[PDB]
Amino acid sequence: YIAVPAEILGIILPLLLGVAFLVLAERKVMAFVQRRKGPDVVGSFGLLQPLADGLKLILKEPISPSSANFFLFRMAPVATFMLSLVAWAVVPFDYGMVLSDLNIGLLYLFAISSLGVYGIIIAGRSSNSKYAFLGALRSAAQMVSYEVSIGLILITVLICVGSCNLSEIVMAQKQIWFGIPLFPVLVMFFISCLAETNRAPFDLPEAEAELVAGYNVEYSSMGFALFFLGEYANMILMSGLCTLFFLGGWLPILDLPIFKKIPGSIWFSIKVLFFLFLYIWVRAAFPRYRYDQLMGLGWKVFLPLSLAWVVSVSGLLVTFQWLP
Amino acid sequence: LVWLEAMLPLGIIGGMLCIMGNSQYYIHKAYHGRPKHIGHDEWDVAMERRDKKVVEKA
Amino acid sequence: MDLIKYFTFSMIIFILGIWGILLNRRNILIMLMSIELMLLAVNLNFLVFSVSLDDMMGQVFALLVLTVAAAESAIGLAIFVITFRVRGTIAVEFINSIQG
Amino acid sequence: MFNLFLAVFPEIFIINATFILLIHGVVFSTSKKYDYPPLASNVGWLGLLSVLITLLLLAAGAPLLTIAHLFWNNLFRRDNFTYFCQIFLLLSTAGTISMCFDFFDQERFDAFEFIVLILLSTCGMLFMISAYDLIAMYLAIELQSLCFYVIAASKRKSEFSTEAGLKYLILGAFSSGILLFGCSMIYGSTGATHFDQLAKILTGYEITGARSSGIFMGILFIAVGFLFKITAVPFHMWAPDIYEGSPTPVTAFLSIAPKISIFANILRVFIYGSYGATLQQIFFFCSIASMILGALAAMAQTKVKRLLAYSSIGHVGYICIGFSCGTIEGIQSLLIGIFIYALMTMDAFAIVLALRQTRVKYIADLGALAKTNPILAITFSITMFSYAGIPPLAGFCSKFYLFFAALGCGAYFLALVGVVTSVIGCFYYIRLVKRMFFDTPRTWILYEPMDRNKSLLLAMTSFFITLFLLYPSPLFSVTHQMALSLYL
Amino acid sequence: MNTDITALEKAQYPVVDRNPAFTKVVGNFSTLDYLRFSTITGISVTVGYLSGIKPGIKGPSMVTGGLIGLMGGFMYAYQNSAGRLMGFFPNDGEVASYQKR
Amino acid sequence: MASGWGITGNKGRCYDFWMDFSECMSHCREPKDCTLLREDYLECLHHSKEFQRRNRIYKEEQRKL
Amino acid sequence: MILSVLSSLALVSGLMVVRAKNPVHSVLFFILVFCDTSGLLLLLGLDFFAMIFLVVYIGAIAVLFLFVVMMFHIQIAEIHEEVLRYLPVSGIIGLIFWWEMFFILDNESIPLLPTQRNTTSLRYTVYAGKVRSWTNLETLGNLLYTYYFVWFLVSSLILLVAMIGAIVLTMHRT
Amino acid sequence: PVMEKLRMFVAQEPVVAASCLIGGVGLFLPAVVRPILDSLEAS
Amino acid sequence: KDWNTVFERSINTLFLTEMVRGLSLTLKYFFDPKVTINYPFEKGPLSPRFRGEH
Amino acid sequence: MMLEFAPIFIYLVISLLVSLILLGVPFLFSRFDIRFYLVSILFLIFDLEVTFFFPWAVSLNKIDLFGFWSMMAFLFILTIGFLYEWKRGALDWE
Repeated sequence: YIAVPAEILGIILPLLLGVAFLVLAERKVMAFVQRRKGPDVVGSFGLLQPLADGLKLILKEPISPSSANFFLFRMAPVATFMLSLVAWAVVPFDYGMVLSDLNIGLLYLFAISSLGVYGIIIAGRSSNSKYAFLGALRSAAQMVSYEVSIGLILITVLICVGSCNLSEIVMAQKQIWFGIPLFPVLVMFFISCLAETNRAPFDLPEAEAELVAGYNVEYSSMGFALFFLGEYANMILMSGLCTLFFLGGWLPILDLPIFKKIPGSIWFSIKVLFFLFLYIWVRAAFPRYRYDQLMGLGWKVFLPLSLAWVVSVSGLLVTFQWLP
Repeated sequence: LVWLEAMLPLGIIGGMLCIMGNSQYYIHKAYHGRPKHIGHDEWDVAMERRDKKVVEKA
Repeated sequence: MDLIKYFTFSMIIFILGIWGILLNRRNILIMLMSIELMLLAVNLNFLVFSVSLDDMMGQVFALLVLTVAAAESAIGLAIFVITFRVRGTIAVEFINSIQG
Repeated sequence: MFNLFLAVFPEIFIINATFILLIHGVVFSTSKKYDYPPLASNVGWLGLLSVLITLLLLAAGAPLLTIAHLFWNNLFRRDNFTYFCQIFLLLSTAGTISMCFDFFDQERFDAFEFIVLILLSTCGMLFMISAYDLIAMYLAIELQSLCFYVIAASKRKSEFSTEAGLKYLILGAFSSGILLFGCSMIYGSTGATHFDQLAKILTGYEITGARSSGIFMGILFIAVGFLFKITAVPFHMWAPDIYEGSPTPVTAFLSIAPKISIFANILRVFIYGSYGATLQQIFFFCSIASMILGALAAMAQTKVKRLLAYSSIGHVGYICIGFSCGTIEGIQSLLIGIFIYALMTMDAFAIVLALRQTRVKYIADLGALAKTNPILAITFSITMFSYAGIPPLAGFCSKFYLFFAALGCGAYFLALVGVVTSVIGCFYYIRLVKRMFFDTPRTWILYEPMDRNKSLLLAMTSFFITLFLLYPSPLFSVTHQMALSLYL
Repeated sequence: MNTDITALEKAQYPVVDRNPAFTKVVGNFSTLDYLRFSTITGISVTVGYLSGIKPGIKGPSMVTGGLIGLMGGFMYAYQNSAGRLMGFFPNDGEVASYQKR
Repeated sequence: MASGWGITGNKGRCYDFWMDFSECMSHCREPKDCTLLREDYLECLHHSKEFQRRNRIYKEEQRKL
Repeated sequence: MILSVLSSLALVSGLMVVRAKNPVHSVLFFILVFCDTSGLLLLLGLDFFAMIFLVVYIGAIAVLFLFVVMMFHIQIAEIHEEVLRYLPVSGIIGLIFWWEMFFILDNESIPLLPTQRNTTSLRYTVYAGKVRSWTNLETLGNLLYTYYFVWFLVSSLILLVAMIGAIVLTMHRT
Repeated sequence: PVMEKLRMFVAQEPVVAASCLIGGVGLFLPAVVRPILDSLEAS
Repeated sequence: KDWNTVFERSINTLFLTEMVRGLSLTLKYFFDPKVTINYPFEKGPLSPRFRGEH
Repeated sequence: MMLEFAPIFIYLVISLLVSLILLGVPFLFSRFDIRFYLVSILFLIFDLEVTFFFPWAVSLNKIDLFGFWSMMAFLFILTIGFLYEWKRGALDWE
């Protein structure tokens, strides 16, 4: 157990670097779509821009408004940041490359998803601003609404696999990736992940121009940074789940010796990178829904479809006795 | 070809993920002498506890 | 001494619910939360006993009591909302008209 | 496989009919085309029909309800006692529903969900009666209780109805938690939740010196929960406030059906399990407290609904005296007392719902009713004398037992309490007869005549109340059958 | 799933078939069974119609009442037919048809 | 442990004792005839007498020390 | 020791649920009591129940409590009362319940005192049970939907009542 | 004439229609197809 | 109106066909040259008439 | 085995430490909306539905057709509730 901290740090530090550079990559791909260049002055090809923004942020004076909820105001970004970090303990990157081989890892991921709402709720309430509070309530409602669809899709995958172990879920896709028969389920899962991470076209907190003040409007300096970093770490995680559940995790595209020459971590990384490109591509492509429209989509479109897909998959597998 | 500039932060993220996997894989292997076994159940735990005696007491 | 320690954990939660009833005569929301603390303690009792006896019936009932607790909380807070909406306040002096 | 479910045919039918009514109501109440029609009476008539078809299915399938008893054993237990208890519960629900149409039409209470919740609670009480395991017992009790919490707050803009619902939820959830804690103690001590297993574990020992305190306290807490359910003192103070504050048809329903179902549970749990003396002393002391407190508090009341609530508390005291004695005649008399109290309460609430069209609230509002509606004043006087136990009305039967057990189980303090509280009850019942017949008020309230449903129900129950002691053989035989079928 | 049709109270009449199949019980429907079925269904349609006049939905109310009556009457007829085949109800005709086929 | 279902997916630790006690009580018209089997079942449930005896041993060890 | 730490955390957090001036803080301390309970369940080896207490109690029930309490903006005056006068009645009630129930198992479940001898060497291992072991999840799922399916369905009826009653009591359609 | 009412119901509400179809196949297969397979296996 | 036109409308709704087109044209500018001027090494165009500092 | 949860705890502690270092280094240099209650209720109901699906999905290979149909009946009851909520406008936020 003495080397466990080394493993945990070898997970957490590169994740914080990967998030720093996800912000950069988002600014670069959006720029290129818009015929612009993006950050390219601060470091060669702009590669030192993350470091500069982080150092700027830590050198900013904290504000700490005169609220009766001094402690909760500072604790809310810690809460969300911690929740975003702790989900990676059960994520397998390759065969045997995982910190905790939880037999209940699927339900554990669902539980972390469910805990994610409290940081936003508490930030909104503790800010002593009715705009922040209302924006927070709307964001929390949206998150819990789309968690229902996320959970029912998790149930579909679990029915196919018959085990909550994430490594087992990956290794059950050796015959075929689950995203081929369940391609509509993959589509609905990617959309539900956009709505759960509060990302475009569902990013209410970004719609300040729209008279919608986000839950983190009062935050400055590093609390504001912790909210932003938690949100982006959640996007890489949701891209990793899309990869694990439907694109066969670390497995190669084809069971051929030429494809088995490159290791599984490279396959996993490439699929994660494809999904992160799509998160940015969608932000760059479409306008955003109003709150009532996306709430209607959550309850009236994605709950029914997810439930119907659970019924159809379980019934088809029970009929022909293809169950795990 | 300017669009390769965008492929650098993405490649750095991919390398960060590859580190998050492999670095923890090689540290566990050094500490235990063999790679971590996926699916360690009660049987494997009991086998390890019995193997300790069968090895050390031999 | 394992069983006694788990049992006293659950028992302290139950007693805390009782005290929370006893200590909140102006605060009816905390009374509802004290009742939820008692229900949690009972669920813990069932799970601990299930383990201690090597019997599954305690786990089946724990799950069902979970469903019941959720339903009770939803209905309880609905009644709280309509009570507040009618009166404009949650103070106990406005919910004491029926008497004798 | 399909034939196994013949044992749950009545429940399957009533649940599916409830779903059909829920869908029908929500579809056509939202319809702009039909101008959002009030559907409370329509769904009420259809639900009354559903209850009568359920009753037909249950009563005409007496041997089939015991089919596949081993397959169904870990879920419920159907026998003759459950058969008759469920028939009586369905009859109570049908009568209560038939007493609600004027309330739906004239107050314009348009919510059809009222009928749906009544039917769902009827399902819950049906499952309560056949419960044969602590888990199933608790689940059915919770289903019934949640339906009642929601219907107690149905007049959602009324201060009284919201207050009633809030007190019901808090005191009901508290009592349910206490009862659940008792179930956990019993399970931990015996490793068993099934009533048969609990019977085998607990018989032959009772308090044999080395008594399991876990079992004893599980019993005590479960007993506290049951006593809350039957409104026995000192677990009663929720009842008068909820009875007053709830809409009057809710008060009528809560007065009858839950008592039938909870007493079925109490019989099958206690009379059948085996801790013994303490369990009966619990009910003895609570019966005495209930009789005394109910009599005094009713004597203090000036409003009709509160008087009826306190009268019901006193009468459950009288009934529980039967459970206290722990003999065959005790169980028989408990069942007879429940049946007669239910019919009398149905009579009384039919009259109350009839007078609620002119908003009766106080006992003084009944002044000069013998002039404005002489036959209604006679029917109501008959009910009050029956409540007071004056022979040869049906109410005497239950009073007769009280003293029969008091001189049978050898308890003269119980006899003295019964004599004094009977006199007090007689006083506050004949005060209503005095108000309707002897008083000459300056201002009279003229009451609208009742609808056909309530007049027919009133005529039948009044004929029963005056004439039951002429032909009481069927009830005596059937209750003796039920008391025997508890053990064999 | 292990099953056991055995009832607590034994059948008091010749047991023609212990666990008759669904279609066998439906095919055992007699004239009295159809009379019970039709009476329940007709009463239910009528109650649906009469209670639907005031809200203005007599037709839809008729369909709803008829569905409730159809389910209840079919269940009642099945109950009687299966009880006759199992020996729980007087089953003269079942035994007469059994002793011949 | 009277149901038989163990928490690890096998027969419960105390099911056989329960079944012995039940089978004895099904034909013995006196509960005292099955007292030994009943206390066997309850001993399985709580290990009261076993732990009492081991505590006696521990107490004697502490006394002789 | 670990059980002592968890018990102490739960005891303080529960006191803060029943004694906090602000009901929002009360709901937040309740989340801490549920987290501690999850830890206890993990110690007992029931990881499914440990996760479900997180998902349902904290993820769904506490959220509903928080939404309602936050939007109510309760003022501290409407719910404030001094609790020094309740120390005697709390003392008697709590002491009776303590002396009677913290020690209810002691006669029935006598604790095994730890001796200065290695009793771990007398643990008997039966390998037959370990060939194909069952998780908490599949052990529960083996029973919920077959042997005890009626109670499952009655719980569904309970949930249906909650949905109906929530709509009927509070809905004001725009 | 309940044939274009279904057509309109599909036109207005395609997600509901698709959910009903997907779930309906999921229910239909075990209800109908599975006993056919079990019988075909018996012979 | 027609089962074939109803079918096509439903499929287009469920499979986001018009949202694919917006993605495709967004990606086309990703690979094209950019219009950014590398100020201050590179400057924007001006004319002899430009009105600047007196 | 519960052995695999210990790394999660040490991970939590380390994440806490990182959080406090990042947050601390800079310190060195009256309108009730019922629609939120209603969405909370809906979420709670379907949260319990996902909860009851987890054991069913892992146990489908043993419970076979009986378990499938009992879960289908459960879903049918809860979906009737959902249709009631839909027709009553609880799913509309305009």
